[PDB]
This record gives sequence, C-alpha cells and structure tokens, in this order.
Amino acid sequence: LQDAEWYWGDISREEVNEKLRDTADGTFLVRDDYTLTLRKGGNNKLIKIYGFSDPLTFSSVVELINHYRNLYPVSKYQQDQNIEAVGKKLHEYNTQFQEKSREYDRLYEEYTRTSQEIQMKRTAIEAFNETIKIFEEQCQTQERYSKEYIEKFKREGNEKEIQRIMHNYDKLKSRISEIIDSRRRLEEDLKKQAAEYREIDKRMNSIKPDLIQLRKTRDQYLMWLTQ
Amino acid sequence: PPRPSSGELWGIHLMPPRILVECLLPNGMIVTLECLREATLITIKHELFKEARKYPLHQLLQDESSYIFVSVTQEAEREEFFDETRRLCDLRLFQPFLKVIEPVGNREEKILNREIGFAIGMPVCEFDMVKDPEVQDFRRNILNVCKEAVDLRDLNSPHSRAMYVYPPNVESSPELPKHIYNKLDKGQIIVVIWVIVSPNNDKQKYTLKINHDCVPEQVIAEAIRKKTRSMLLSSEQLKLCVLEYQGKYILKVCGCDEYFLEKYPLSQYKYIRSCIMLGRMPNLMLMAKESLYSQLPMDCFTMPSYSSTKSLWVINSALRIKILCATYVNVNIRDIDKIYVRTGIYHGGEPLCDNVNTQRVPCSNPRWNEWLNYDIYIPDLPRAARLCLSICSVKKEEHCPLAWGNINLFDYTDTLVSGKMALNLWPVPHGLEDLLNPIGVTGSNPNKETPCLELEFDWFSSVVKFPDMSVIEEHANWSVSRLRENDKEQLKAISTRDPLSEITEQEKDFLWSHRHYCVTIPEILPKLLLSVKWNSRDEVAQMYCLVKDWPPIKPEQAMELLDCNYPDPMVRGFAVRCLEKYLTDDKLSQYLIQLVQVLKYEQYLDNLLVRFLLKKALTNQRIGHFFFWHLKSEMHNKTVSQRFGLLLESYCRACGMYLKHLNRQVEAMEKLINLTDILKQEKKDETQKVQMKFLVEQMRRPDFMDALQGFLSPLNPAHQLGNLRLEECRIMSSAKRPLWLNWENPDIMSELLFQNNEIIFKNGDDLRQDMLTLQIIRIMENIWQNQGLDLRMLPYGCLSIGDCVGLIEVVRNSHTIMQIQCKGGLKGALQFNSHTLHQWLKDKNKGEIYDAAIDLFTRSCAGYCVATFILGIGDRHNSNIMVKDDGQLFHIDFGHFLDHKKKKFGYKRERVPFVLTQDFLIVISKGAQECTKTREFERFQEMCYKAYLAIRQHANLFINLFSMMLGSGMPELQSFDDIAYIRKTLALDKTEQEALEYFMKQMNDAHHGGWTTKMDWIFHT
Ligand SMILES: C[C@H](Nc1ccc2c(c1)OCCn1cc(N3C(=O)OC[C@H]3C(F)F)nc1-2)C(N)=O
Ligand SMILES: Cc1c([C@@H](NC(=O)Nc2cnc(N)nc2)C(F)(F)F)oc2c(F)cc(F)cc12
Repeated sequence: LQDAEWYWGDISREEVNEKLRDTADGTFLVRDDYTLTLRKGGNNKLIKIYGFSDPLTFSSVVELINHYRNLYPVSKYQQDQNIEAVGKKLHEYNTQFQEKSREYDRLYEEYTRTSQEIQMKRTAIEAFNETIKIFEEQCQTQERYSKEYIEKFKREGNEKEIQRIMHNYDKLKSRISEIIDSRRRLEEDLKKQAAEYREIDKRMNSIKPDLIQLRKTRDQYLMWLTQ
Repeated sequence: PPRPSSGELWGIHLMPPRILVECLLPNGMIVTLECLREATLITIKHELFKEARKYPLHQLLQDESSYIFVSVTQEAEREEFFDETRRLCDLRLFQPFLKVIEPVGNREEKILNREIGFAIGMPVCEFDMVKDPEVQDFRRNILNVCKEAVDLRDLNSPHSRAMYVYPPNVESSPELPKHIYNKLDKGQIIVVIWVIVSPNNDKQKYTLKINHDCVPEQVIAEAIRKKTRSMLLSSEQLKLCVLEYQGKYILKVCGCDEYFLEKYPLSQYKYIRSCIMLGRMPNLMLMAKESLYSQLPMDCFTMPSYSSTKSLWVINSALRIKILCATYVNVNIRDIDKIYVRTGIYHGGEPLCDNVNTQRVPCSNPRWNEWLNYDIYIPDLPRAARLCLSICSVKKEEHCPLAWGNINLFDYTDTLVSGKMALNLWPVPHGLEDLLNPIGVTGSNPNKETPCLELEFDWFSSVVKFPDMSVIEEHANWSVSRLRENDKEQLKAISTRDPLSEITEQEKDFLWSHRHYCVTIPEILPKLLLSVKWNSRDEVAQMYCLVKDWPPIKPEQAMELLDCNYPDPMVRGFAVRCLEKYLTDDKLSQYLIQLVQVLKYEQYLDNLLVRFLLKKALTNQRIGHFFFWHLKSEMHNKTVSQRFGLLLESYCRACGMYLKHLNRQVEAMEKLINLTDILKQEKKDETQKVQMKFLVEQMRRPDFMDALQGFLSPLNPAHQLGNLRLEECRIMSSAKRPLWLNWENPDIMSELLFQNNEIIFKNGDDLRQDMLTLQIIRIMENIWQNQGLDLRMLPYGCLSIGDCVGLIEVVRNSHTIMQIQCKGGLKGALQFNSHTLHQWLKDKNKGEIYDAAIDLFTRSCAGYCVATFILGIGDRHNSNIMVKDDGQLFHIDFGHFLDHKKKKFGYKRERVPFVLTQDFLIVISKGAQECTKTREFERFQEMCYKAYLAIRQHANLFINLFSMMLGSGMPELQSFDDIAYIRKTLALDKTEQEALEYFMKQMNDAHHGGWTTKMDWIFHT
C-alpha cells in the first residue's frame, strides 16, 4: 500500500499541478490524512478521505480507489528510458540539455534586441514620412510665391535673380531626394531585419520542444538513481 | 509612437556644441543656420529672420513674431513649438530642421494638448486616430469622473483647493498605543511655532506646551493666547479674540510643503507622531490663510474637442466557434511536422469546460475552416467569460505554442459578439511552456506584423445581450424552488484559513450548501465564491443575489476580490463599493501599487475601479502623484500602453496646475536617463575618474542646470529640489554605477528639517522588487506599531519611474557594517573585531544617550530578523545592512534575494537559514561576550516572538498583497507557487502554539553557529 505506485509521498502542490498539467480527464494521484488529486473538465480537483462522505464502506485506502476505478495514474516508478551506465548518461543528457539551454538564451538575446530595433525603424520611417510631407509642402509654398516674382524678373531683363531663386529651389529638391533616399535605405534594413527576426523565431520554435524532451528524459534518469 | 532614446536627436545622445539646422521659411526659401546646441527658439528665430534677408522673397516675410516653428519629433509628430523659451537640445527632434509657419487653430487648446502629451510620454493625436469605439467611449465618458472631482475641489473654495493640493498627511486612527503615549510628557507635547516678521525674513518663535490631541485650530489659539498675553484683555475680550482669529491661520511643517489644514488631533499627523516617537520637537510655521490661498492657482477645466435584442438566456444551443485560418507562422518545415489551434473557454484562469483543439495541418499552409464545439450552453456562460486560444507545433510527440491570443466573449456593451474576427496574436513569454496563456492580456496585438488568425462566431438573427439584473434575480427563485452543531464550527474554521490554502471539492459543496448561513460570517465570501460553479447559470444567478445583499467587509479583505481569482464583475463592484465606503486615503496611498496593478485584470476600459481611483487621484494630489508615476513607469510596455495612456490622459486633463509640476519632474528625469545612458553604453569602458569629469562637464551646461533645479522630488513632492550641489554629486560604487545627487532645500526654514536633499538615481536595474519589499516592510511596521509592539523599521523611499529606472531616497547619518569596521581602523586583520560595531555605537552615543541607542538597535534588529525570515531574504551581508548614528539598523538593496530560489540539477532546495550575527548580539547585550544568556537577549527573543506571531496573525493581508501583483509583470511573482514559501515561514498549516515553537526552534538553531571563525572577510577563505 505504501509500495503501490500511484502514491506520491507527501509532496507540495506545485509539484503535483506540474504532473497533472496537460493530461486527459481521468488521471490522478494520492498524497497527504489522505487527499486525492484528479482531473475533471481540465481542472485539478481535491478530494479528502475510509470514504468520502457518510457511508465509510472501505477498510484501507488502496481498496477505496479500486472501487471507483470501476483513470490511468501517475507513476512514482514507471520511467521508460545497471546503475553504472545510467550514472554516465546523466552527465551526457545534462550536457546535451545545458548546451541547448545556453544556445536558446543567446537566441533570445538576439530575439529581443532584434524586436526592439525593428520597432525603432518603424518609428523612424513614420518620422521620415512626416518629414518628407513637410518639405513637399515647402515646395508648393515656393511655387505659389515665386510665381509672381519669376514672371516680373523675366519681364525685366533681370535673369540674375531668376538664377538666385532657382539656386534655392534646386537645393530644396536635392535635399528632399536625400531624405527619400534615407527612408528607402531604412525600408530595406527593416525588411532585411524583419526576415532575420522571422528566422531567429523559426530556430527558437525548433529548439523549444528539443529543450523540453531533453529535460523530461534527463529528469527521469535522476529518478532512477534515487530509486 | 513613444521614443526609446532620450537623445537630443534621433540615434544621437548629445548634439555637438554647434550644429547646422535647415530652416524652411514661409516664403518657401531654405536657409541653413548654424546654431548653439543650447540656444532658445527666440534667439534662433531672431538670427534666422536676420539672415533670411540675404535670400530671395525677403519681401514676403511678415513680422518675426507672426510665425511659429514646426518640426518632426522623435515620436514622428508635427510639434508646433509655442513655448519659444525652449532650447534646441530639449526639442526632442528627429532631424535637425525647423519650419516657419503661421499659427493656425485654438492656441490655448493646442498648448494644453502638448503638455498632456509630454507628460504621458505619448502624443494625444495618436488617441484621436483610434477607431475602437470602446476607446473613444472611454475618453468621453470618463470626463464625468473628471467633472465630479473638479466640482468637489471648487465646491467650498478656496479651502477645498488647498485640500486637494497639500492634503493632510495623517495616520488612519487618532488613538495612540501606550508606548507612544508614555513617550509624551504628561499626555502633552512641546511645540515650536514660527512666524516670518520682517521683509528680510526675521523669525520669532513661540514655544507652546499643548495636549497631543489638540486640533491645529487649537494650537493656533494657544499661540494667540501667548502673544495676547500682557495686552490687558479681559477673559471675554481674549476668548472672543481667539475665536475670531484662530481660523485665519494655518500651520505648516518647517522645512517642507506639508500643511495641517484639517481638524485632526495633532498627534494623528504623521510628522507630529514621528517627532513624538523620535523624541524630536515639532517645528511648525504659522501663516495667514490668504498667504496660501492666494498662491493657489484657481485652475479651470477645459472640456476637450472630443465630445432587436434577444437575451442570452433564450438561446439554448451549445457554444461553437470557427477557426478559419492564419496568415503565417514562423516555423521551420524541416524538424516541425504539423500545427493546430488549441482553444478553451475560461473564467479567469479557471477553464469552464474541456479545451478543444482543431485538426492537424502542415506548417506551410494553415487553413482549418472547422467549427469547434464547446461543452457548455450559451445561457451557462458567466459574464466574465473569455476564449483563450493559441497556435501549437506538434514535434513522444512534443507540443509547443507559437502565438497566442485571448478574447472577451461579450464586449463592453454586454453584447455576445458574433461574425468574423481577425486576431493578431502575441509572442509567447520567456519561460511559458503551456499551450494556452489565459493570464496574458486580453485583446488583439496592435503590432499588425504578427501572425493573424481569423475567427467566425455563430450568428443568431439578432443582437445577443447579457441579461438585466431583474432577469437574473427572477431566475434565482426559479433555481431554488426545485445542518449540524459541528457544521457552523467547520465553516468558521475555513474563514480563518488563508487564501492560498487548498479547499477540497467536499468543502466546496459544504460551503455552497450552507451559503445562506455564510452571510453571517461575511469574511467567508472569498472561499464561498471559489465553491461556486461559474459554468452553472443556476448557481451564479443565486450568488449574484447573495453578493447584492452581502454585508460589507474590511477593505483589506475586499482587495482579495480584485485579484485574478475573482473575474466576475459583480464580485468586483462589491470590492470597489467596500473600498469606496471604508478605505481611508491613508490606506489607499499605502496599497496604491496593488490597486494600480489590478486595473490590468479589468476586462473593459471603463469600469468601477478605474472610476474610483481616478476620482481619488483627482481629489487628493498626494495620491494623484503616485497614481501618475505608477502608471507612467509602465508606458514603455507594449501591453498596457493604450490603457494606461488613456487613463493618464484623463488624469492629466483634470489634475490642475500639477500638470506643470509633473512636466518639470518628467523633463528632469529624461535628462538623467540620457546622461546616464551615455555612461552605460558609449563610455562603459572609460575609467571612473574620466566619467566624473564628463559628468561634471555635462551637468554644468545651462540646459541641464535649468532642467534639474527648482522642481519637486518624485519620491516625495512635499520636498522641493533647489540648486544642485554639483560638488556633492557623484557616481556611486555599486551595481549599475548609480548617480548620487544633492539639492539645496530651498525652504525658507530648511535648517529646521534638512538643508540637503539626496537622491540616488539608478539606471539599469528593475526596482519593482525593491518597491514591493519596502512596502511590505512598511506594512509590517504599521501592524507592529498599532498593536503596541515598538519595533522600528526603515522603509526608505523607492520609486520606479520607467523601464529599469528609479529613485532611491538616501537616509542621512548611516553606514554599512563594512563602512563602520573600516572606520574603526582594521589594522589589516583578516577577521573583523566583532566588538567594533558596539564600540562604534558607544563612541557615537556617549553616556547619557547610550541606553537609548542600544534600545533602538535592539528593536530595529528584531524587526528585520522577523521580516527577513518570513520573506526569506537570505542574501544579507555587511554591505546590505546599515546602521544610523542613533543605533537604528535597517536593510537596503533588495531585488536579488530570489535569484537562487529555483532548484537545479537536483541540489536540494536552498534553505533560507535564519541566523543572527554575533556582532549584533554583542550590541544587544551591551558588551557582554556571554551574549546568548542575558536579560537583554531574552527580552529581544520575546520581541521577535511577538512580532512573528503578529505577522502570522495578519498573514492573509500579505498573501493578498502578493496575489494582486501576480499579473503585474515581475518575473519573480509569476504564480501562487512563488508566494507558497511564506506559508512555510508563517507555518499556516500548524497551530499558533506549534508555529511559535517552530519559530522558536529556527531562532535557537541560529546561535548554535556562534564563534564561527570567519577566517577572511574580503574573499571568504
Ligand atoms: C553616505 C552614504 N549614505 C547612503 C548610501 C546608500 C544608501 C543610503 C545612504 O541610504 C538609503 C538606502 N540605500 C539603498 C541603497 N542601495 C540599494 O538599495 O541598492 C544599491 C544601493 C545604491 F547603490 F543604490 N543605498 C542606500 C554611505 N553610507 O555610504
Ligand atoms: C516571491 C517573493 C517572496 C517570497 N519569498 C521567498 O520566496 N523567499 C525565498 C525563499 N527561498 C529562497 N531560496 N529564497 C528566497 C514570499 F515572501 F512571498 F514568501 O517575497 C517577495 C517580496 F518580498 C517581494 C517580491 F517582489 C517578491 C517576493
């Protein structure tokens, strides 16, 4: 009864909730007075104890379960992969795990960094767009005003002042072209980095399950040495 | 959007001393003007229009003052720069250029909008361009709260305005514990009044001796009596003269901006009670009401430019939702096989039925186009019901999430939504291995670059709405019409159990059965609510009826019902109503950090909690201050930006003149962030003598001096910060090399409080843990003090003001244990004396005082031993522990004591060993080396015993304060699992007598490890 497999000593609830995570409604284990944890609707129900309510039909706890049995349990033992070779693989599976662990963190260091830089670029582009809009309105302001002046100076012989107006105009538009060029070189940097992000993601999603199952198997190799 | 730089120009921290700016003129010319980095816009506009005559069309340029500069900021905003006092460096420009234009619209309105924008760290125009009707509703409807608050404030002017500003800084009860009362002479206190007489500030002082419970008006009366002494008035003339004038004056704390404007016993004011317990002599300054009331602005509240249903219970079908398709997902087709959409309907983090997946589909193309059928009925949906879904990889057979998203099944109009829904999804947190994330933010990622899953909700030929209350009340009588002597004993014994205690499914039925008896033990309510089945409409509708007519409970208890386990709007409104009616501003201020956090759990923007806090913030400017900062600190955060921004907007639009003061604080904080950002990135390699030189050089400049002088301390806005003492400013030798800053206290009478105001600014670390730990420590002390256990703690100020940026309050006349030993001249010994500390105290508190200092050390030492144990602060050393000259010990630098908590590679749980160092025991025992058996030590152990039991006895409150923080963001408070430890330390599963012996063991186990040689102090050899 103490030996029987579904009994998990006197453990904390964090440990229990961990194992009942992600199971089908039915799975169970008993723990310490005796209580029984169980799945129903995808929740961890708690049920005290021999019997539950009034008619205490049973003689021991190991019987009580087996009547309601008429639920596939969590096993203290069942650790499907000599003490010498298992002591070795703990150094091997734990190194294989810990090498991936540090590769994941460095992937996250990129992930985060790269995420922020993208958002920055997106702001910068919004800025350039508004900047450029303002210069384009300055262009239309120059036409409105230089219209009446360029015609006057053209009517006079004075094309010295025509040359002075259009020195300003050429600078303005040359400046616009430079700003548009800067927005464009950022648009390519943004698209390049967005793909670099999408890629860094694909690598993390591919190394995420690898990290989980390396912990599952490694944890059960420790459970064999302590039993 | 909000900017990540505090640089003066995009991607550049500091502007070169001079730079070229392109100035676009209103006649369409473009000139390039070399400018000083620090030049004002007026000196820039003057110089421009001068040089603009060299260029063509100079004839079209009207008067210089007819025009306004425009540029594009680092928030990609067209800012119109109305305030031309501002400097080029402070303009937060994207690109160095300006446009000269004719000013357009309503000048007043536009200026205020800028001020609101700057304050909240986000331009107001971004809110205008948001379509979600919930958003635009919130913005309009919340002004009801603003109008109410502003009315209260200008109701009984000008006293009411002076009340909003300068609210009385008051303890929650007027009563004094005996240890405080015994401290009084004879129930009396000696007080020093002050008056400013001559234009050049000549000071007279009146020394009154009054009863502690005199209200300020009576203090003033006794002051009048002392001055009218010897003026040949009769009893009648005098009594008439006091009555007439006692209320033409107000008292103020000399040294800071605290006032005694309300009829509370003087003892109840925190400044006084502090003086009482410190043995200091209150120095109040008397002045006429007009002197204050005239200085109050009398602000004005502009109203902004923004101004066939079937019930749910008549739709008897099963719930079903259709997963159409996603846009993409970032998975490698090599390695990973197939992907599916997991779903679930949830009540908080409690699922209401079984979780339902879709069929597998290959990575490369995600299209499902299938209805998922859910195992509950549409009438059986609780009001706070939510779909929580994600997308999962499949590779034994190893499942993992990819993107996730949650949805409220009813909108904010109670409308069970139908039709098509796009839902841009979120990335998974760091360590989340769970398929679903129901705790995560509810709603759609405003990042439209993310994977986007389309959904279809079932249509029912009309608008579906959640039932009225009348409908729900009826159904309660339809639901019902269908004990023992140890029972009442049993459900008394489960209200005394803590929230984190686990309730059996039997005890749930027990509770539900006896739900009518429970109304007589109304503090059971939280437990009963967990016994309810929320998927059963029948139970819910009955519970709605109980709650509606439930007895109010202590606000400390109502709080529990605002954490994550209580999503139901009816349960929450109850809590808010308990808080509305029974929560003092003292306690609101003390618990404000949790109350701000649990706004994030609210489903909808407009709600009862928000409206409660917003009102108190707009009613009490002390609360408003920390309201603003607690919110501002998180505006960087993707998740909450829009909510908090919206809330900040409503605050900033009605808070009054304080908006101006808050800008000054913000601007100051920005310069500090920028300055220190340089020292962290571009000059991290450079030596600490070179950094000091650079620091000095930058702080000297006039743009920085203007910014960082003459503003209010964010740690405590009663405190003014005057001129900087740059000689006393310095880079500290600690983690993240924080700035140590020093300001003159510009108070006329600063010498009577403190003449220098010292703050640590620390850029780099997350300070939320320190904030929370200090809050706890304060509350612990408040409990102790109120029960008449005189244990003195020191919860110094700490405030996060951004993403890993905050302030720490310096305490004066204090030193780390290390610093104290080095002072005593080590002599190069590998082991420290161990009497050094006691020696230092003797030297500091000679003869007369001595016993008082030992007392204080003993009492403080006791408080921190208990606090440190219960909370499991293992990581104490001789640079975490500090002692004041008067003997008061306290702990600093939290935020690292949870780093080694999680197990690894099976190394067993890191025990938090309760030990006390021998040096401290020696001090307690006044120099005796047999310090484990003195009267001093027993008396000390007893202190600890009582303290421990007092916190245990209030365990529920601490559990709830932590519980409210779980959805905050702190990586170290993630789940009820993280708090569990406290149950062990307080021994909540044992008896009280068993807990005392547990603590007694733990404490006696410590000093078995005495005379531990400690053979080297630097390296621990
Ligand atoms: C003269 C100087 N005085 C002082 C220094 C630090 C703190 C303090 C007073 O009291 C306020 C509490 N405090 C808290 C911290 N710190 C902390 O909490 O984390 C790191 C460290 C500081 F570097 F920020 N430092 C102090 C001293 N003894 O060397
Ligand atoms: C979480 C958390 C705690 C819990 N304390 C411990 O778990 N201590 C402990 C135990 N074992 C080891 N090895 N190290 C530390 C508890 F106080 F709630 F118990 O206190 C906190 C606190 F004051 C502030 C904060 F922001 C978070 C927390």
